[PDB]
Amino acid sequence: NIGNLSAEKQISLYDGQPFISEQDVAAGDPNTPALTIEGPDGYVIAVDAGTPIAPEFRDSNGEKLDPSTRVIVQKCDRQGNPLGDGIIFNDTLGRFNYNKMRTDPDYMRKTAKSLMVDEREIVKVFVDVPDGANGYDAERSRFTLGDDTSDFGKAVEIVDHDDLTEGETQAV
Amino acid sequence: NIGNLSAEKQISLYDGQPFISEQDVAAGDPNTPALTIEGPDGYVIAVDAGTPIAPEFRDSNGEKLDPSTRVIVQKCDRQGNPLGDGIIFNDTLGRFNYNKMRTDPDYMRKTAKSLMVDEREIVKVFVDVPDGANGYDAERSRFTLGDDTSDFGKAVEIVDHDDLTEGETQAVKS
Amino acid sequence: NIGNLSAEKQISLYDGQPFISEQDVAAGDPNTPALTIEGPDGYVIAVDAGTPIAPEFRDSNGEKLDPSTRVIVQKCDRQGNPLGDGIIFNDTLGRFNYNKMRTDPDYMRKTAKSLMVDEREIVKVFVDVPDGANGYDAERSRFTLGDDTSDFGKAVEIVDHDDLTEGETQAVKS
Amino acid sequence: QTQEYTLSHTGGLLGSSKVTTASNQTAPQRETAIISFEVPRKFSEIEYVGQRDATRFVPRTTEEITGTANDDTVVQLQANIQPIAGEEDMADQDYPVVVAYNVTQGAQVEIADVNYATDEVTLATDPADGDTVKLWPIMGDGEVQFRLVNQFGQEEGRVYPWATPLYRWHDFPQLKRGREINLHGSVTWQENETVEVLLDAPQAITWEDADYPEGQYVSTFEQDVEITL
Amino acid sequence: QTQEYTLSHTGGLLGSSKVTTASNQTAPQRETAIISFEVPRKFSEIEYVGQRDATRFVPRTTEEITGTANDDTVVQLQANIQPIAGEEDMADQDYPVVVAYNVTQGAQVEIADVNYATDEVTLATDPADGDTVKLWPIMGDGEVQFRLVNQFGQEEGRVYPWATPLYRWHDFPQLKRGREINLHGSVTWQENETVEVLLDAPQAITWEDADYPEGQYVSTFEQDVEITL
Amino acid sequence: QTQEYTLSHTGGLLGSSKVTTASNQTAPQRETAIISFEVPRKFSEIEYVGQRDATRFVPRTTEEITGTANDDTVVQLQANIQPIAGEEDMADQDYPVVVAYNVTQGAQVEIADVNYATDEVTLATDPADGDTVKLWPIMGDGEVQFRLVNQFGQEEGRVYPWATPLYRWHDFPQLKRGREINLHGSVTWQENETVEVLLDAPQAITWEDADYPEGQYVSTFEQDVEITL
Repeated sequence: NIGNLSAEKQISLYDGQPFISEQDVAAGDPNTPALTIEGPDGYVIAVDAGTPIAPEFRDSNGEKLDPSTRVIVQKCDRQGNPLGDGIIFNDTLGRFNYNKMRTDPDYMRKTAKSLMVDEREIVKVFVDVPDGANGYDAERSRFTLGDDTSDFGKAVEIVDHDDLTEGETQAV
Repeated sequence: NIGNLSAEKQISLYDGQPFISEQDVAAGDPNTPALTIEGPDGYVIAVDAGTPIAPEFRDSNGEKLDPSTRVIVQKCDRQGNPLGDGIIFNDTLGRFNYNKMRTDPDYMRKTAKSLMVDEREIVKVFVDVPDGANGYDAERSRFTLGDDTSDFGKAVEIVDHDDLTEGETQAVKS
Repeated sequence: NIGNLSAEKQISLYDGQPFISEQDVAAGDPNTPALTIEGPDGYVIAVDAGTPIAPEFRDSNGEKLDPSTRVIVQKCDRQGNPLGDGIIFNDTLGRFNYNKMRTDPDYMRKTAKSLMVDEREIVKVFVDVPDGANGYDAERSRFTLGDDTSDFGKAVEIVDHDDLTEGETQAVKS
Repeated sequence: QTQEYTLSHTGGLLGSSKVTTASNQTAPQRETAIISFEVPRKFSEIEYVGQRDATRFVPRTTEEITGTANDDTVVQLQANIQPIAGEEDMADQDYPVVVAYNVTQGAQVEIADVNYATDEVTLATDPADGDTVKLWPIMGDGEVQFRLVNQFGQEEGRVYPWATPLYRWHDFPQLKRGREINLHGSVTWQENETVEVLLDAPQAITWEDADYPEGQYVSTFEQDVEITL
Repeated sequence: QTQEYTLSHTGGLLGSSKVTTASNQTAPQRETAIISFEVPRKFSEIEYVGQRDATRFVPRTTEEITGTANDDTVVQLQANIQPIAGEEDMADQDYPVVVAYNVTQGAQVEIADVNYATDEVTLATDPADGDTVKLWPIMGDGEVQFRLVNQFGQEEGRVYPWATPLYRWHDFPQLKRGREINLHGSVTWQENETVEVLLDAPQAITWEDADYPEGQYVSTFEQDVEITL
Repeated sequence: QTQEYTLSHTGGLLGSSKVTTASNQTAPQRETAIISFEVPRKFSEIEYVGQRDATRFVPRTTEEITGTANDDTVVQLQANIQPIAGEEDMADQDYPVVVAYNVTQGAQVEIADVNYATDEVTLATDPADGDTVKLWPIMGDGEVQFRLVNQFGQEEGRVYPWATPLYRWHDFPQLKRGREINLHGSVTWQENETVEVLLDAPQAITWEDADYPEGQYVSTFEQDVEITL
């Protein structure tokens, strides 16, 4: 036997998924996103006021880039268009202490506010490398947005669009 | 002068005690108990829902046995008889991280439920070594059940049977 | 623009300040104060029941002195006169675990009671080195009294005497 | 009459007959099965509850590396390596990420240094020409799921449809309250309604080799349950 | 329409034109300015709130040390050194308290041991006669304050009159909730009402050298804010 | 008129005359006494309260190890070793679990590695033939209790009948609020109603050797009290 489950499901995103995308990045090029999350069809995903990130962003030589580096998560509507009203997690790079912050409640770093993503909406991870630094690679890097395995950390909440009578309201 | 005390007393058990007993064990013989706790006369003991254990079970050569090893604490009535109705701490071996788990609140492995032990009731520590491994020794090993010195951990609660009027009730419980 | 502020201000004291004073000390001379806090004019200060201290008292060679060493904070009126009625923080030295105790809530050593210091009242830090030990130096040492940057710890509360009408009352308190 | 218990990759509550171990498919990646859990003779039922119940899984692979007169000391691996809980300092990893063993010299082979994300390693010792060595790095870059069987092979389906990765598995430090694992899912299975774990990855897996030094069992899976007697 | 954001010693929300960096006065100690924050073209206002808002500041100095045939391996520094979060064990300081770099050999210079409060250091390597080395110890024994400008230079005054020391700054471990910094102060400044940090200390400061190995920026200041868009 | 105070293994409030130190019995294990506390000339009373009051106790043993031309670097000990607060990494133990000192060369003897639960050690250096070395490992596998004396030797009894072990003593990290020790017991003793600690263990103990490097005192006991003046 199996136990029934709700439509809401708790997950944790990362690099090696299909619907997410990525690309390499060079120094001094903030407008080039290294990660492009993209809403699947017939799905909505939700993020409450605070959810962790694991912003691993290393060099080709597997070294975290300069602490002067900065990360900006950013919502985007359709049209592949950035948006300012609606933005999460403006931070540096040189502040995470990767090896612990993936684990510890205090080193953990959450969002600024909540978020919702319709069937087709983009989110981008812009990376301000100052200049003259080492280039970015993605295969030597990871990323997350939730801690669903643990018991103190939050996680991403996915729903299928069909399973709602408030779907029209959340579409508005 | 000395301050008066209750019959209830908070303690922590271990190997080098009189009433406890032990023995060496060989691989592939889970039915052999390496530790045999044994109710003293006129002394009930008690364990609440959660209390630490330090299952230090090393080799002759002073090495923790295989991580596939398992430990099963188990209640026993008299007659040297095991019992399924009443059992604590079914767990592996190569999990505890000895060096810190005797200390930290987090590693600290508590029991599954509570327990009571009349004036003569046995408890056993069965040790499932898979096979072909290194044998067990006790002198290079320890064991505990409580955290009585500290301030966050729990401890074993002993009472002298004479200092109660519910002793008949607990005897009926068994 | 700047945001207005109250007269009350939350601070943390230390060595390299003007009004504080210090001096070196030799072994077996507990009556020599290594630190002499000294009320500034028109500035009352205040310490509630519990506030941290960082009694960093090392050797010339940059080493914490003997653990048998002791520290006694002590209030003093004018006349350079010690006082028994009013005294804080009688404790040892080789106890604090410097490196973390400036940080953690748990090591963090709070006072015995509160305190108030008028426009000229002294506080002294007597240091009982037992004998025959290494002498004291200050440049290789520090000291503090508060945790004002953080969010769990307490801090010293300063007020300018002009901004009150109970100053006469606190002067009668002394 | 509900009591919590623990399972293993070996025997225990199953006698090594109501459980099996198995390798995986590599050349075509397939979400294959490596381990099952058949209910034995006795029990009325078993229950798993993610978000309440724990899990542990320590996977390692295997290879074979010769040696040379002008031996290299250096190796590369087609299996991405990461730490477990923190740094790659083999002294303090909470269990090593690599094990090595020379075959000619029936002895360990200690490590000097690791090329971390390069997925290469430097050793401490000097192997000999034609000398064989067996390694057991950990396994990453692979999924995992649970499922169920209706006494034949007709699957009910799956516990929780979404997978979980193994580099992540290593990353979360086991052995720490709160930082423990608690997946999602809630199930029950009675006699002969066996469970099977599944894994999809390129690389192999190893349960035993009979030459692995540390305790006869290269890998393990261990788990908590709530049983009705 | 209030959203939190982060600032830097470089560019970011200012394009490296509405911000400047600067050294300090040493021979006469002066509470000089090292860094500003001009509001750029766009914003309606900015807000800082100590006791709610965070801060980070990693300052280092610079010097120049030759070498010798019978090289010393040993140095003294006129800038008091302390740890950051705990021991002086360079492996686990959360960032080093010293950096070194040989100029002739365009390579690092690793450390063997530190004379802790003596403010002297032992090195791992052996420099050569007439060989130049650049060091970047951290900066201690110095104050810090904030202030404000009314579009000209007419100061409103200061955020919070009392200062803060830098050895203390290093001491409090950054990167830990609760143990974070939260100063005292509460302000607001609109377009061209620039802010300027101030520092009073004997020793110099260094933002850049173009030969510092680790990421082009010797020091940094970073900070949280609450912006109205 | 009640004020808290601290005691020591040496002098202090007793002048090294109202206190004594002592070794123990080894060949027959006996719950012997190692240290007393006689009330001195002055006090009205002393009070101890477990569950309110603290304790510290750092015990070490002694041995004697020669050397050899083809010296071993390796030793075994008949005294079980454990860490104190966490790992066995001598750099960060909060005080070492072993001390060593060569006698011929009046100098320390640093450690390379420890065979952890094997109760064997590897050293860093190479002793010489007929060269003597003194070690001071910590003491484990032993009990402890308190008791009391009625001015003669007629014991009132004991503070708290149940014992406490020393490996456990080392295990609990001293120097941490909450993680401190607070035993069970509540007593009072006036003039000449001396107290005596007791220990039952196979191995010896050491208070002094006059050749131990670190501060003349091989071991210690220290304790908090609440005194009536």
